[PDB]
Amino acid sequence: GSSGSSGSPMANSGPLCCTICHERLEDTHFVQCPSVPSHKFCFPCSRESIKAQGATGEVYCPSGEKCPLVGSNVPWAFMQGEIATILSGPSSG
Ligand SMILES: [Zn+2]
Ligand SMILES: [Zn+2]
Repeated sequence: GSSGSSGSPMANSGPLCCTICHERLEDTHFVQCPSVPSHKFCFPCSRESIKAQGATGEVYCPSGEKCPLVGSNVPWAFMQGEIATILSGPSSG
Protein backbone atom coordinates (compact mmCIF):
# COMPACT_ATOMS: atom_id res chain seq x y z
CA GLY A 1 0.00 0.00 0.00
CA SER A 2 1.49 3.29 1.19
CA SER A 3 5.25 2.79 0.98
CA GLY A 4 7.85 5.53 0.67
CA SER A 5 9.26 8.67 2.27
CA SER A 6 6.19 10.65 1.22
CA GLY A 7 3.35 9.55 3.48
CA SER A 8 3.01 6.88 6.16
CA PRO A 9 6.05 4.56 6.33
CA MET A 10 3.57 1.73 6.94
CA ALA A 11 0.48 0.25 5.29
CA ASN A 12 -3.10 -0.08 6.53
CA SER A 13 -2.49 -2.78 9.14
CA GLY A 14 -3.44 -3.24 12.78
CA PRO A 15 -6.65 -3.63 14.82
CA LEU A 16 -6.28 -0.41 16.80
CA CYS A 17 -5.64 3.02 15.27
CA CYS A 18 -5.36 6.71 16.13
CA THR A 19 -8.40 8.92 16.72
CA ILE A 20 -6.96 11.99 15.00
CA CYS A 21 -5.04 10.24 12.22
CA HIS A 22 -7.34 7.23 11.86
CA GLU A 23 -4.62 5.30 10.04
CA ARG A 24 -2.36 3.32 12.37
CA LEU A 25 -0.19 3.50 15.49
CA GLU A 26 3.53 2.68 15.47
CA ASP A 27 3.05 1.00 18.85
CA THR A 28 1.28 1.22 22.21
CA HIS A 29 3.71 4.09 22.77
CA PHE A 30 0.85 6.22 21.45
CA VAL A 31 -0.88 8.34 24.09
CA GLN A 32 -4.07 6.58 25.20
CA CYS A 33 -6.67 8.29 27.39
CA PRO A 34 -6.52 6.81 30.92
CA SER A 35 -10.30 7.16 31.01
CA VAL A 36 -11.44 6.97 27.38
CA PRO A 37 -10.69 3.69 25.57
CA SER A 38 -11.59 5.16 22.18
CA HIS A 39 -9.34 8.20 22.58
CA LYS A 40 -6.10 7.22 20.85
CA PHE A 41 -3.55 9.98 20.29
CA CYS A 42 -0.01 9.15 19.15
CA PHE A 43 3.16 11.16 19.73
CA PRO A 44 2.58 13.44 16.71
CA CYS A 45 -0.88 14.07 18.17
CA SER A 46 -0.37 14.79 21.88
CA ARG A 47 2.46 17.27 21.33
CA GLU A 48 0.36 19.63 19.20
CA SER A 49 -1.94 19.68 22.23
CA ILE A 50 0.88 20.13 24.74
CA LYS A 51 1.92 23.37 23.03
CA ALA A 52 -1.58 24.59 22.18
CA GLN A 53 -2.83 24.07 25.73
CA GLY A 54 0.34 24.81 27.68
CA ALA A 55 3.85 23.64 26.86
CA THR A 56 5.04 24.75 30.30
CA GLY A 57 1.63 24.72 31.97
CA GLU A 58 -1.02 22.01 32.20
CA VAL A 59 -2.15 19.98 29.19
CA TYR A 60 -5.60 18.36 29.13
CA CYS A 61 -6.79 15.64 26.75
CA PRO A 62 -5.52 16.34 23.21
CA SER A 63 -9.13 15.95 22.08
CA GLY A 64 -10.51 18.98 23.91
CA GLU A 65 -12.88 17.20 26.28
CA LYS A 66 -10.79 17.46 29.45
CA CYS A 67 -11.41 13.83 30.37
CA PRO A 68 -10.88 13.27 34.12
CA LEU A 69 -8.42 10.73 35.51
CA VAL A 70 -9.75 7.18 35.86
CA GLY A 71 -11.36 6.92 39.29
CA SER A 72 -9.91 10.30 40.24
CA ASN A 73 -11.89 13.53 39.90
CA VAL A 74 -8.97 15.43 38.37
CA PRO A 75 -7.85 15.97 34.76
CA TRP A 76 -4.55 14.44 33.66
CA ALA A 77 -1.90 16.96 32.63
CA PHE A 78 1.33 15.79 31.00
CA MET A 79 4.30 16.18 33.34
CA GLN A 80 7.55 17.95 32.46
CA GLY A 81 8.97 14.44 32.15
CA GLU A 82 6.75 13.05 29.41
CA ILE A 83 6.10 16.51 27.97
CA ALA A 84 9.65 16.16 26.65
CA THR A 85 9.60 12.41 26.02
CA ILE A 86 6.76 12.81 23.52
CA LEU A 87 7.95 16.15 22.15
CA SER A 88 11.40 14.82 21.24
CA GLY A 89 12.52 18.35 20.41
CA PRO A 90 11.69 21.57 22.29
CA SER A 91 13.32 23.76 19.64
CA SER A 92 11.13 24.53 16.62
CA GLY A 93 14.07 25.05 14.28
ZN1 LIG B 1 -2.34 10.45 15.68
ZN1 LIG C 1 -9.77 11.76 26.50
